[PDB]
Amino acid sequence: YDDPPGLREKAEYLLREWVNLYHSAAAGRDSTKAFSAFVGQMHQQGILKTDDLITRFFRLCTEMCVEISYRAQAEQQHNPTMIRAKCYHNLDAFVRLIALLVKHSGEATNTVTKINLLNKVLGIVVGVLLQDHDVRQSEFQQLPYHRIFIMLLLELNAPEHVLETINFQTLTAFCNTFHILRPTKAPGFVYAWLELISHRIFIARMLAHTPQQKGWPMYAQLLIDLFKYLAPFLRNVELTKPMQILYKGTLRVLLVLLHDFPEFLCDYHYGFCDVIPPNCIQLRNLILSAFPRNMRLPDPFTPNLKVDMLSEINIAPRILTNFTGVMPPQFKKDLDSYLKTRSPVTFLSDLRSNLQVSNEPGNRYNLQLINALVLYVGTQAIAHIHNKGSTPSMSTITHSAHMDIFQNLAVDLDTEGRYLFLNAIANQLRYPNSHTHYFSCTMLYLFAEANTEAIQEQITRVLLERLIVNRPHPWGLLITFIELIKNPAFKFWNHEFVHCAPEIEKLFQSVAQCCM
Amino acid sequence: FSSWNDYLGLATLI
Repeated sequence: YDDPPGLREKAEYLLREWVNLYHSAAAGRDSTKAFSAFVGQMHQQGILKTDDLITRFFRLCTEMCVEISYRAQAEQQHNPTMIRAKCYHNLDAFVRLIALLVKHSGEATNTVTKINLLNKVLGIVVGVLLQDHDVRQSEFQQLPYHRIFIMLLLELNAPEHVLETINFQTLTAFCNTFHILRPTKAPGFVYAWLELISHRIFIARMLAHTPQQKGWPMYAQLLIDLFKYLAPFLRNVELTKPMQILYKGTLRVLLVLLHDFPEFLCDYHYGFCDVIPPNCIQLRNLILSAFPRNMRLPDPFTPNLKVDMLSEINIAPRILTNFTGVMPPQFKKDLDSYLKTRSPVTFLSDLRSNLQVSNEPGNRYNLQLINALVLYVGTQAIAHIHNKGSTPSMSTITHSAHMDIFQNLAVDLDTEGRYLFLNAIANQLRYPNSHTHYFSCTMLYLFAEANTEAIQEQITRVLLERLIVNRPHPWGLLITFIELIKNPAFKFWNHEFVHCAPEIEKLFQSVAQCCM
Repeated sequence: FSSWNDYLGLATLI
């Protein structure tokens, strides 16, 4: 190798001595004298002399811990949670060593060298992990690295002054490490990775502990990594059973975030919906049903509910995603041009020309571009109406460039395109806000102004499929559906697709059981 | 179903 001779023996001796100390000494003066003596001895053995020697020290320690894990598993299999307790014996010892070396690195006020040491060690561990993954392949075990990472995270999130002065930077280091170990880059570690990013304490420290919400974008990045990895598997229905574990983990963390951090799921709903395939009704529903806890949703079954007279209706939701960038510059320019001047009309056929990418069934369109187009046209419409001195309604969103785009997409797109379009609209049907209201009115208008029953039945089936899911449900979705069914102006029950079919009746019964 | 009230008059448990 490239290691200096005799270093392995030094590292072995030191690691074993430290394990012994760790499992012999109690908290108090004993732990401090033990760590001080051990550090002194580290200086004596000339391991802290150069950065390289430190690197090789941590690397050798990691490798030895891992090999102890493997050997322990083997010895277990040969001789019929205790083995777990051995692996974790050595691993927890080493972790304690790392945390202590980070905590007491340099001065008490000098946080720089502490964080640098933390990122150094984490990097080394990452290297060992990736190497082990590339070599062992199928025999690779996630457990030791998982243990190291989570126990180090827990140790460094202790209620101590020095540790609290560097907490956010610690969390930053761990976020970077988790991002580098993303399942698209380290597939053999995806389960442990999911366990690490969906750990309750990590989530707590990321989404609550830090002010200014600087932790929200990072965790959002982690979740987006997860969804990006899961998308092609979740999209194929034949992989439902083998993906049960990861799906249930994702469902779990989404449930956690829903019940305890709904604001976060609100602020980043668009990116998540953008990455998660449209067939995953449940997860997406968890993401869309989220609403700020300082808001009280009125009962959708309230006798004659005045939606337009709600206070939060005129307020716009916060979107922390740059959906505009998905649009090409020239297309965006032509879009703004037509929105400003309502000319020329050819721009609409050109719209279908711009949204479609392939002729292959299922992969004909650019989903992100459709979502972005819908949301952008919607927001521009809301702003336009607001600038005219009025609020969006059934008679204020009509006969304009925006609605021209909407109706044209509603007729000129094929069934697939229409589905993606209607879904792109439905993704904004959430808690009382300007987007929810505008897109509700847009959906209902598209239903009413329709010249054929195709798009009507399609809308109905979209709402239906989005409603058949465990409680809760997005407010605007249920509101839109209820308004469509109850308001005699839309004459819903006089149509043919609902008159004959007992299938859509079954769907209606399911919706009645889930939402009513 | 034939209307809104007709839909609300459904008997699911039976």
